[PDB]
Amino acid sequence: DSRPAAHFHLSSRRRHQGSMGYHGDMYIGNDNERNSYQGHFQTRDGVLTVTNTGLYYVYAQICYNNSHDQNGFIVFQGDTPFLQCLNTVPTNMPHKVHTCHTSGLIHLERNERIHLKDIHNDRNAVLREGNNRSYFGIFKV
Amino acid sequence: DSRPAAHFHLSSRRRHQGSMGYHGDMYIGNDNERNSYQGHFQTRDGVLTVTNTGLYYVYAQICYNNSHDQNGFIVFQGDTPFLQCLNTVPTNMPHKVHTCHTSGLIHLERNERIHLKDIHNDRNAVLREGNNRSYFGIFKV
Amino acid sequence: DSRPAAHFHLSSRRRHQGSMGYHGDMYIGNDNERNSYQGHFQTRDGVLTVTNTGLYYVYAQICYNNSHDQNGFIVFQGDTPFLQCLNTVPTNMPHKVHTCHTSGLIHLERNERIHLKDIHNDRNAVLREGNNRSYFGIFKV
Amino acid sequence: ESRDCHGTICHPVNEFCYVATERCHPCIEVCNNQTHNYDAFLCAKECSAYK
Amino acid sequence: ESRDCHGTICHPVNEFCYVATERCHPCIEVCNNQTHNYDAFLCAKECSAYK
Amino acid sequence: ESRDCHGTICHPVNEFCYVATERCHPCIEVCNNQTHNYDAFLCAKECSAYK
Repeated sequence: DSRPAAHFHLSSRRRHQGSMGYHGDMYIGNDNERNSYQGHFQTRDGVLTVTNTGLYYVYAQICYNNSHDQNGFIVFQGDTPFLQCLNTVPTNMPHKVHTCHTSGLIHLERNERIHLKDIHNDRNAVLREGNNRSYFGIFKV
Repeated sequence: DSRPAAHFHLSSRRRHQGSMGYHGDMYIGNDNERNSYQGHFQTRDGVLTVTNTGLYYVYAQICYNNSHDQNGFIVFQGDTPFLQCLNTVPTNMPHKVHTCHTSGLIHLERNERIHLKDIHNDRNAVLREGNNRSYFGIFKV
Repeated sequence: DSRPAAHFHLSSRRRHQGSMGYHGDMYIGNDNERNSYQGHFQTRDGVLTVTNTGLYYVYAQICYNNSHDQNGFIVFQGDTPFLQCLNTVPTNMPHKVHTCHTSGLIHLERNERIHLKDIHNDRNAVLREGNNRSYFGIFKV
Repeated sequence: ESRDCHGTICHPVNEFCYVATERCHPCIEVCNNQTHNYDAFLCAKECSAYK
Repeated sequence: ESRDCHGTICHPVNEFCYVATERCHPCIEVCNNQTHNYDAFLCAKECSAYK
Repeated sequence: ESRDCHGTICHPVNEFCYVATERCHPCIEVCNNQTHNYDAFLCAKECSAYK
């Protein structure tokens, strides 16, 4: 039965142009098979819309697998960057794999939205069906 | 009084052979002295068993203190890897200390189980009584 | 309307001398504008005091931006280090930016306190109004 | 063109205001082909005057 | 013996499919005694044909 | 003065018990001006006898 809570497997990314110069790639999440939140959330194009005003706890994780020294992503409250994660992994070693995880409380009013965007463009991250390395979720407190 | 919530101090590890080639060491957690979850959880050999079906939020953290470039662990839902954390810390510097933290929502049916396993074998991590660097916990949402 | 939950933007730091040789800088957090917890929490000098006994979930994140190989902070339950986060970022590269995030369940009795302190002194971290890189929060479970 | 990066003025040709570090960053790190930090999009959008 | 690592075929003797990176990995990194990445269990189980 | 760092005895002049690693740490890493790990407070409080 439906509950305002959901776990999303990040399965793909889309090019996206933001409000205020945030042009990083938008992460797209697939429902876990046991998700059931009809009437509490709506999801389109990687944007999650909240049905009723409330206080929600959100967690987000991206697993990077590229050569770049700096990587990171942003959780947006509307068009405002609210939560963020960043990693620095130096040297030119090719085998760089690391998860970036963050979380926090976000007060969302009715019809307010959140979405997940990378800081960079075309950065390789682990994206796949049933992803157990990059995921994000939300539940009302 | 008992509540389906618990915080565990990771105090030791055991060699463990998994369902599908996951042969990393199993982490063993000790109860925090204020834990009280009689009738909600059961714990044996590092495996936590859920008494009633429900949606649970789990967090897990391991603090590594070894020389290896790559480290990480897995939270298992049954025998399926569900949550994961990975760190890359390069160079041959001897003083490598880092915490790997992840979390997520896990829908657990009655008698379903979760457990915590490292990706590698015989990797030094901080394990001790009342551990304040490696821990893991769970609570029903 | 007030609820035992709050999200804090870490806006400054203060020199602080601890119970048991913990002399790292104390982090000071500003309320998010939608915080409302009258009668549930009290905050002075970076110390949060809990009004009623209960089980609380806390999350903490500091975004470091300095040259040091090792960085980290501690969440204190009273004067006891309970939660911790640590990062190792090697080499002498000047552009080191990384978030350290941890969380856990803390059973707090009435009038018990928590506070956030760095492991080191005068380490540059991201501290500002409406901080979206270093923050910390709490809510009752 | 504004090189103001959190109060610090970047070099007009050799630097850009990097979003990740919130500091002025050398354009050579993202524009050089041999380096592991090569980023064609960043080099094109942030370091137009470089080289 | 299957060297298929997420579609990529590893070198039959000098590489193994590393669980951490989900990529083909050089056996010398885990089999060499001087390196800080030496892992006797990984070398024994993943790189039997190496050296 | 106790150099006992989790059972390991640090060098009386060249080492200190580092809180971050919970290991004995070389004083030169925090006392040297050229290094990126220079920490004046740590050097003054943990490595009084160094140099």
